[PDB]
Amino acid sequence: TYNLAYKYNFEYPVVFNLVLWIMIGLALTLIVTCYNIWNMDPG
Amino acid sequence: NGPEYASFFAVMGASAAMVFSALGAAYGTAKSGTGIAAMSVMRPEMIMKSIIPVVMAGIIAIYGLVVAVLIANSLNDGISLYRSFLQLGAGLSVGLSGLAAGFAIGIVGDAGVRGTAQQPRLFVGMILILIFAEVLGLYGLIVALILSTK
Amino acid sequence: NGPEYASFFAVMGASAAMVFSALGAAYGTAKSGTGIAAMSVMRPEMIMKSIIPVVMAGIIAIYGLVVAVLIANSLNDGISLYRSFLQLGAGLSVGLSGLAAGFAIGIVGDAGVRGTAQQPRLFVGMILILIFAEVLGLYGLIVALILSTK
Amino acid sequence: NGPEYASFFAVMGASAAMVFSALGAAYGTAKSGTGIAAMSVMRPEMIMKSIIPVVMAGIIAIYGLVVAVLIANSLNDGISLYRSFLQLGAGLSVGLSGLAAGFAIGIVGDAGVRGTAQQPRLFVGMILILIFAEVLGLYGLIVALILSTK
Amino acid sequence: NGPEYASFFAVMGASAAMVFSALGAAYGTAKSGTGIAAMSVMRPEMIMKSIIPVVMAGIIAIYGLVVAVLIANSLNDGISLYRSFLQLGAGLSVGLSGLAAGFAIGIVGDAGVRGTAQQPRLFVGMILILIFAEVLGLYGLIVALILSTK
Amino acid sequence: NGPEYASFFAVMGASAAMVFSALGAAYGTAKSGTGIAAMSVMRPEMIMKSIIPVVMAGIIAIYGLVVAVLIANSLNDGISLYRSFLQLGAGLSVGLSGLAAGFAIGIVGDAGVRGTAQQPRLFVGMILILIFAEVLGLYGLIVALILSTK
Amino acid sequence: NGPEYASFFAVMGASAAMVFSALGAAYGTAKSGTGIAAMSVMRPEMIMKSIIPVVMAGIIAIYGLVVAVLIANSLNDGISLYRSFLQLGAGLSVGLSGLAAGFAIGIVGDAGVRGTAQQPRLFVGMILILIFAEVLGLYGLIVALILSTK
Amino acid sequence: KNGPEYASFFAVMGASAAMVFSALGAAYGTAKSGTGIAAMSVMRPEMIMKSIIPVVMAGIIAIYGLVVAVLIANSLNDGISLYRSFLQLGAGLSVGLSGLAAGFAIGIVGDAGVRGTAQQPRLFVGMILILIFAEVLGLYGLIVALILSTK
Amino acid sequence: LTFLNSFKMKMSVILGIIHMLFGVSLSLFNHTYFFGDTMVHQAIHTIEYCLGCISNTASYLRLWALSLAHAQLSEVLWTMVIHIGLKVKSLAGGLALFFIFAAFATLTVA
Amino acid sequence: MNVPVSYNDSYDTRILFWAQNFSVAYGEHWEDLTSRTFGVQDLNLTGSFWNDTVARLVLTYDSLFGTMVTFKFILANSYYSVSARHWFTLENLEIHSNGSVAYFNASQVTGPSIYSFHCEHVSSENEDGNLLVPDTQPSLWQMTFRDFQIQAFNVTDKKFSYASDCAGFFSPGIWMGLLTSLFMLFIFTYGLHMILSLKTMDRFD
Amino acid sequence: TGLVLLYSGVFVAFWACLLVVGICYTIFDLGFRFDVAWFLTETSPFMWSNLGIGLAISLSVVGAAWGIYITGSSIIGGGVKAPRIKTKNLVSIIFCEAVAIYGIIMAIVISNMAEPFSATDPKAIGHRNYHAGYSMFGAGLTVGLSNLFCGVCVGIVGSGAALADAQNPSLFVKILIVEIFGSAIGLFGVIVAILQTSRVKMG
Ligand SMILES: *[C@@H]1O[C@H](CO)[C@@H](O)[C@H](O)[C@H]1NC(C)=O
Ligand SMILES: *[C@@H]1O[C@H](CO)[C@@H](O)[C@H](O)[C@H]1NC(C)=O
Ligand SMILES: *[C@@H]1O[C@H](CO)[C@@H](O)[C@H](O)[C@H]1NC(C)=O
Ligand SMILES: *[C@@H]1O[C@H](CO)[C@@H](O)[C@H](O)[C@H]1NC(C)=O
Ligand SMILES: *[C@@H]1O[C@H](CO)[C@@H](O)[C@H](O)[C@H]1NC(C)=O
Repeated sequence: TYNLAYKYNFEYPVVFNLVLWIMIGLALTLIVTCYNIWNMDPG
Repeated sequence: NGPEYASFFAVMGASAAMVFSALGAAYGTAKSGTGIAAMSVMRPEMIMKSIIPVVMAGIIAIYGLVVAVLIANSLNDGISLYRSFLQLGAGLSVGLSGLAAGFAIGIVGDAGVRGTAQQPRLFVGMILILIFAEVLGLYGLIVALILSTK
Repeated sequence: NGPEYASFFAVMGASAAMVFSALGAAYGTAKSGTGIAAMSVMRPEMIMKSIIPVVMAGIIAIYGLVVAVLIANSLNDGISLYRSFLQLGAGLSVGLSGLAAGFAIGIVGDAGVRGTAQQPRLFVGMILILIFAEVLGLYGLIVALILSTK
Repeated sequence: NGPEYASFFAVMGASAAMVFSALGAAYGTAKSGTGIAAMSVMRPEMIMKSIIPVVMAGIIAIYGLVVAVLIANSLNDGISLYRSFLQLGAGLSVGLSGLAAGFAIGIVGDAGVRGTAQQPRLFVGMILILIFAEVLGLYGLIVALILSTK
Repeated sequence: NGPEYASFFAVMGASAAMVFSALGAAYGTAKSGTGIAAMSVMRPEMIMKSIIPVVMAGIIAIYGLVVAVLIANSLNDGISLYRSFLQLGAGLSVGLSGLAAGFAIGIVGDAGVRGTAQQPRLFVGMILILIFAEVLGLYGLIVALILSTK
Repeated sequence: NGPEYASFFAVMGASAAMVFSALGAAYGTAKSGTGIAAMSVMRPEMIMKSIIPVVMAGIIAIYGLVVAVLIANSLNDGISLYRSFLQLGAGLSVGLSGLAAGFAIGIVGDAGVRGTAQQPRLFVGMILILIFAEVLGLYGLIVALILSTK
Repeated sequence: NGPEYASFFAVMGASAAMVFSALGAAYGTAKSGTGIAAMSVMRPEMIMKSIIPVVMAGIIAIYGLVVAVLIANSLNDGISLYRSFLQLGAGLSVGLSGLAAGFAIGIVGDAGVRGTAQQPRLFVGMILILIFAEVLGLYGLIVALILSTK
Repeated sequence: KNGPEYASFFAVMGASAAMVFSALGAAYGTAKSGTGIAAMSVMRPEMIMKSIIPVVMAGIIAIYGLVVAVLIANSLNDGISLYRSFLQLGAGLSVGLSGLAAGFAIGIVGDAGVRGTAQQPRLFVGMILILIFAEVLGLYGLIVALILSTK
Repeated sequence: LTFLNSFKMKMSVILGIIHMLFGVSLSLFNHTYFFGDTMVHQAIHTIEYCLGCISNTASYLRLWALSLAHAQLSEVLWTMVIHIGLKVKSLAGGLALFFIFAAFATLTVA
Repeated sequence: MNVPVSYNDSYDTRILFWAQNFSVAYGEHWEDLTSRTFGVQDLNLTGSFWNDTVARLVLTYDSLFGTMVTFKFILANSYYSVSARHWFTLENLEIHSNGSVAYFNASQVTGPSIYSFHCEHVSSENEDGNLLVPDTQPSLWQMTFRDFQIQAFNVTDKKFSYASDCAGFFSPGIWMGLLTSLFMLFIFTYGLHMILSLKTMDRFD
Repeated sequence: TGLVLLYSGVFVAFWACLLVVGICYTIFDLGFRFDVAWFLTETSPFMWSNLGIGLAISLSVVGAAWGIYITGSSIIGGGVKAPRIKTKNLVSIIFCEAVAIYGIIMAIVISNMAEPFSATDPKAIGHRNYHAGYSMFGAGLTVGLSNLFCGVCVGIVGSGAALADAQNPSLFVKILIVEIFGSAIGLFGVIVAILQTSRVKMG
């Protein structure tokens, strides 16, 4: 008995469901918002 | 103790509380600093009384410095994944709100010191909007401090 | 000991401490260096006096260099994964804050020497803003230094 | 020895040190080379005198050259994964910081030689700015040399 | 022997040594070739004098062709993984720095030829900046060779 | 024999040999053909003498066709993986460098015919730079042949 | 026989032969036919004569039609995987080159008819260039038929 | 008989896309043409009720997506098969992207129409005939989605 | 193919060194025929000769590699002349060889 | 605990298998066979077949629902052409009742022969996507492996090789729902781009 | 450009992930994990089939509605000074409306051949059934996207013909032949679409 594998849990797609597309969803709405305040028009 | 990768989110929160907060202080210094040099050509009398928005923008950086050394002194090997996530959200909610804070200080600090040289009645009103632009970062603390001590 | 790939974040923390700091120092040297060329043809005297922002931006590079060597001196084969994430969070917190510090000295160093050419009263005012713009990278040290000690 | 896939990161340290450093040295030559041809219509005397930013940017290319051969000489079949990450972190630290120094030389090298034609007293000060815009790549050396030797 | 996918990376080293060098050779010929037209409408005597920028962009093409026949002739069925990754970084080094060197030639080619049209004293200075622009392609070549020897 | 999906790479080597050389020959036809009509209105004599770049764009089209029908003759069920990568790098290198030669022809071919209407001296100098924009496509062919024979 | 998913790549090759050729026939007729209604107002004589670029672009559409008939009839339920990959590249070879021929036709077909309204001596040269644009559509056809019929 | 538990996602997503994409087009027809009413009415204020014809023709596009969204939502059921749920997703894209398309067509033509009708009243019967050909494209979205949902 | 690469590169590099030797020796006979600014000028005089001759001798390596370009396309040209035209079974000797030998006459010189 | 192994007579070992929880359900009752397997160190493994193309793993327990009842993991090592590899597959899982056979089908427990499979839930009782499926739908037998790792045909040094997990970044439910959600996000961002771009005019007459 | 930086900032980023995800599957051993077989087989044959019926009619009419508003602005634009264009030049509307007919004729045909089944295993779902799935996707793709391109084709020429007829009345019957070759591509779409669905049967 040796070299037992790393025990990934059974909800791995479900984590990549809700962690990747959420962090990028949220990443955008930071950047598109941060862009919109960076060059405003004080004129 | 938690997993071996658990320390990654706490040190990310220790960095994102300092990267984003200094970035907010960077825009507040730069956008209001351009208005300083455009004011001094017309009215040379007010230079100490015109650098109120930049010194209030400096507090945004020290807002991030509080939670950064706080998280790093609560940091440990083998921290729980529940414990490590709180310092991440403490890191994001003080920097990105401070980045939002320095965005407001930078804009109204720019146009405020332009109108102050053209009419000094704006100067009492310019600070009063700047306080509302700065306490957004102060709400960044009491979400970060209430999350880090858990 | 930790895994064999654990040193990957540690050497990347040594790189990001050097890249983003020198990227910040490059913007402060170039954007404010553009302001020296436009002012010197008009006011040719204040040129050894106007190289204060390009030497204040030069501190930001050795701000990144110190934590680069301090991370690189602490590298070993098979360091723990906890110890490597601190050095990645150290290098990101000094370079990206120093890159933000380069954005600040780049703009106000440009606009400050634009108005110093027309009025020499700004030189005590402009050099006062630069301390507030440079201290962000000085804030970047004491979070990076306090992280790599753990 | 180590794994079979380990050589790819040490190759990427050797290649990106020669791409990015030559990518910056190309921009520093091209942006300043436009500035040479622009002032040569009015002021043809400073052509040998004004190629200082081009030969200062040429050091950035040989900055990436010396770290490339030093990494390629350390390349063996099946090196350890800890050793290969040190060469990738060294190659990124010299190429992208050289890409930063390639940017900073190019801007003030363009704007400075626009001003030295109209006023030749800039010639002492313009090269004085470029030293600070050149040592940024030199800080990239002493972190890349200390990382590849480990 | 090596794996089946190992020959893909060495073939990619043969193509990227060609097409990236060809893109720099195409851009340097096209950007400087436009300036030959605007120069000729007033100074048609310096037509044969103005072929020296576009032939030095032709050196970038044969710099890629030299490496491309070296990687293609070292190709064999069942090469090792250490053998193939050496050839991939050999192709990226001559190609991408050649893409940079071809970019730097065409900018000073367009500026110098228009500049030497108004004043023929630039012709001894324009060829000097092009030499430093060309030699960046040589720095990619010499590290492409010593990676392909092992 | 080899894997089932091995022939997919050699098919894509046949397609990218044609569609990139066709895209190169199209832009060299389009950008130069726009310059033919602008020249022919003022100088209608040199209208069959000005179609030297458009046939030189046409030779880039047959350069891809040589490689494309060569690969389709060598295609067979159950080809090995090492054979199929070699045809992928063959079609990529003759394609994208032919796209580079197509871009390089169109810029100076347009610039040449805009100038030869204004001066007949450029018509010998125009065909020089077009040859250097054509040998880039020839360099892609001779490395495509040396990559597809093995 | 072949696997169950094998017919997918033959289906995608059947559609891509038609859509990308339809895109070439779209811009080949829309961009050029804009110039035909443009030409007709100032010179209504060549209106029935200069509809040759919109009928050569129609041959691009039937180039993608025949290979779609060739492929979709050669489909069967569960074909071999080697036969389906060939029909995938058969669709891309005639499609993207027919796409490339449409951008070649519509540019020079619009440019030629504007000079025709200014000087009708161009008309012998303009139709000659449209032959060189049409072989780009023709070269994609003969690679598609030599690939799908294997 | 019972399918997977995630099978009802697609028919629901077909029901939403029948109402999202129809409302995005119908809002374009009311905004782009409704802006042209404002520029028209300052000079020629009489034909204001006469020019809500392109606005009401964009309103039919909204109820074009509403009826099919009702028929999908009434056909929803726990444990529907993958054949049944995907038939309504293809029904949703057929009515949604058509209404998003014909929402643009009534919008630009109705904008340019009422700007030209004010300067020449003869173009009114010509403008309304183009809007018939534009709005009937939304009707083509129905009778494929009505066939697909009934099937 | 690999043996020709190792030999013809170094002998051409020495030939470029020999051409630079006869050229630099002519500068001494031309100089015999007839401090701060002298240091920066002669630095530009010397080190542009140093890195400059490397790019010169690298461009002497092309005249073998262009002959390798000369060799490969001549075989392909040659291949068409020897293979597509002459290896036709029935109708070769008339119209088939005539258009290919015309391509062997006219298309190879351009 | 440790794993059961079928050590061979010649100088090599062969297949081996591990879990944390191993449970079996017949009718309604659930028995934990993990102390009787992995710590017990003595197993009636009667025919542990091996042939380099087909291996077999039998587990008998003689203290179960009534009688002696035997489990059978039937593996295979074929040559699949479309990848040109050797892909092992757990072909069937058989429980031996009074005479009769349970015949559990288990596809997608597969992997390349060089590595070892490992999953987390290899239970029966098909709910959405569990790996084991019986042939008849109201089956009397059910089981559950709350951990799992099994290897055949390439065992070395009495230890497992690299793992081939069943987990995956994408499962075929999330990999159609993404490709349709990403399809009509793109339809939306064409529709949203046009509505975000209709400026009004400035002056009115 | 502000909004173009979003799409060109994502397409470069997403391709940069898929590049480095691509040289990290091969470089370890993990190409067996990729499985384009498992992507085309285990999903469904219905996700391709039902999308193709939707894209058949919807992408045709998004060219038909595109074709209308390009020339419809040019009808009323030239119709202000020259009101005679409103009767003659309505055939340019019809040719950019008959493209929508080519979709709805095709979309009923592809929906007439889709039929359910009971299998849930890609070995039980035979190659007679998977080939029926993708063929509806491919034929629905080439009748939708090609009609989009011929829809914008006849519309752009229709806008030019509305302007040319405003200056001269005799010109419009001469430029109408250009719109035939533009609308011929819509005919070239449906011939492929029925041919890709000729030998197809589900079940
Ligand atoms: C699974 O096995 C564990 C052994 O650690 C046991 O404690 C547990 O009770 C078992 N599960 C059930 C549902 O009985
Ligand atoms: C093992 O199981 C077999 C199955 O028939 C049986 O015959 C044998 O007696 C058993 N042996 C022991 C020791 O339990
Ligand atoms: C291995 O044994 C199995 C037992 O059923 C048999 O079917 C197979 O043919 C054998 N193969 C060899 C090579 O002995
Ligand atoms: C076998 O038969 C006996 C006697 O009828 C019964 O008690 C026992 O439950 C049976 N075993 C199984 C697994 O059904
Ligand atoms: C189930 O197992 C039986 C064993 O006889 C086999 O014939 C059948 O193909 C399997 N079915 C599935 C869907 O795995």
